[PDB]
Amino acid sequence: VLEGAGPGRLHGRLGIKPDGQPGYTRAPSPPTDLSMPQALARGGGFNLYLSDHLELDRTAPDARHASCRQLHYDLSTLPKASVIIVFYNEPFSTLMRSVHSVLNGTPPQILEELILVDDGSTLPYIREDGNQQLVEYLKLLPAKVRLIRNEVRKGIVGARMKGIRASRAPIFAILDSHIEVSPQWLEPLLLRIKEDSRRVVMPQIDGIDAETFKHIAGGCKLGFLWKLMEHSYEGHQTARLPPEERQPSPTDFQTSPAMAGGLFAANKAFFFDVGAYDEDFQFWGTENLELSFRLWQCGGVLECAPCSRVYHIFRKGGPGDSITINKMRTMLWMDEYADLAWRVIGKPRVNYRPESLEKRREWRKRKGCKSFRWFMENVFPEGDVVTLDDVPYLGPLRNDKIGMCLDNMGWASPGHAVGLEYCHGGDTQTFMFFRKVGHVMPVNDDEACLQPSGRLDWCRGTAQFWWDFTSSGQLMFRETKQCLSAFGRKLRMVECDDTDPYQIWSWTAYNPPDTFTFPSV
Ligand SMILES: O=c1ccn([C@@H]2O[C@H](COP(=O)(O)OP(=O)(O)O)[C@@H](O)[C@H]2O)c(=O)[nH]1
Ligand SMILES: [Mn+2]
Repeated sequence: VLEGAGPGRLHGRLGIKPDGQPGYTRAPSPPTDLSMPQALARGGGFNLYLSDHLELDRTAPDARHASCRQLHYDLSTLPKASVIIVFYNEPFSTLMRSVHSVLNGTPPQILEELILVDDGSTLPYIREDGNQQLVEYLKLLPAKVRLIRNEVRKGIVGARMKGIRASRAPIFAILDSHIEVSPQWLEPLLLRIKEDSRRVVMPQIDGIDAETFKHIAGGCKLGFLWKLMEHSYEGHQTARLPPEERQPSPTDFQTSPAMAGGLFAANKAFFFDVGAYDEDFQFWGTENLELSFRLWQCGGVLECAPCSRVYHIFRKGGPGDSITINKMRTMLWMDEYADLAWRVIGKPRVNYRPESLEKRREWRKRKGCKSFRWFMENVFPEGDVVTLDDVPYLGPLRNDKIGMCLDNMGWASPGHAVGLEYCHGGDTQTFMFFRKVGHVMPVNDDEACLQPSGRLDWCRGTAQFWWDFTSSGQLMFRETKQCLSAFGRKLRMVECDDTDPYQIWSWTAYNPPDTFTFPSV
């Protein structure tokens, strides 16, 4: 039951005790002699001295465009929804604030429940063998709110699964454990899925500083890099969209090849029929790109909602064998393109659970999921590699005259010079070519682009990174029409003369198979 309800306290006044004083004892203002690096250290990314001093009913600004406030929903016609917050060792202030923001900002008749999932927390206030601070504080919240636990820590997929299974409503929404909503955040999501159950709709994300906690606005279309992480459409990538979509209205829903994180809503039935999540994914990793490829390919639709805004606390501080498994398993959905991605993350040989993954290959064909080439040709044709014929060359860039190859000289990360070293055949000495934008990059970072300076730097789809690889073997920078020379084991730009053997290179052609055979375990 809701006691004292009203605008901004849609579920009533939360956290009050029998005697009327609040059930949370807020903290004093952070000390004046307060070293920010130590505070983010002891807070796991946040300034917890401040969060503990801020109110759990903190009032946030409306990050929604003005046109979003001019819409009217009918809360009787909308399907109830289960919000699912999953947390591992989230502090009390941030966690309880996220919950307050949801209950205060979600009409109760469209919020079936609010499920808090303990993914094996090891803190006294969240542990069943300790303070019991969380358990006792929950008794001061609506009945909608129920806690459930994982015996041990199962990770992102494992805990969202425990949470989604427990839901009751037709629709479930997933929220982080360190967030604040803007008003009317859930109404747009319910309305969009009511009209088509196949749609997974995600809110657009604003920020909360992890040092000052100032609210900050934020950015819909998202692609992916061949290192297998989401990547917001670069400027030259929106320029390929149709004109009618290059600059979309701030109230319209627009699609997205990928989802950035795990803040989305979906119909529980459709979600379970479209594959749900790969429960052999380990801890935190590439689940976002494997749920995104699978959704689109198996008759789904992914779009963001500019009228559905949620604030998130991006951190400023703090396994490894897990992120490479999640990536190999994501390649199932990439078909022949998995060769390229496999090479970019370093030809990794791991135990990707080949048994369960073959039962995901069976499931994939039983549903008749569309190919990854379908994906690239119809969902992400703005990308730079829509077919593997767009990667004409992958291998060493060798200069026969001096008998040396290029070398990232250690790392592929942007911002450091390239060198000429004796050829040894390792990935450090392998480079790829993207022809749609003329990018000479190290195979291990498709965000790193060679420049006439001889230095790698961040890739931009522009003329300052465009290279032509001529048929004589030259690396001609398009804007100056000068060619690259290895003279004196130094890299300088010179006049183009196909008779100059110091500027003529050899680059391995890239003709991968039509099917990718996974690397043995
Ligand atoms: O084992 C885990 C890993 C993550 N999460 C939650 O999943 C969400 C996304 O993870 P997080 O934001 O911590 O990842 P990050 O971006 O910090 O690496 C957050 O609400 C986490 O608390 C969780 O409950 N258990
Ligand atoms: Mn987060």
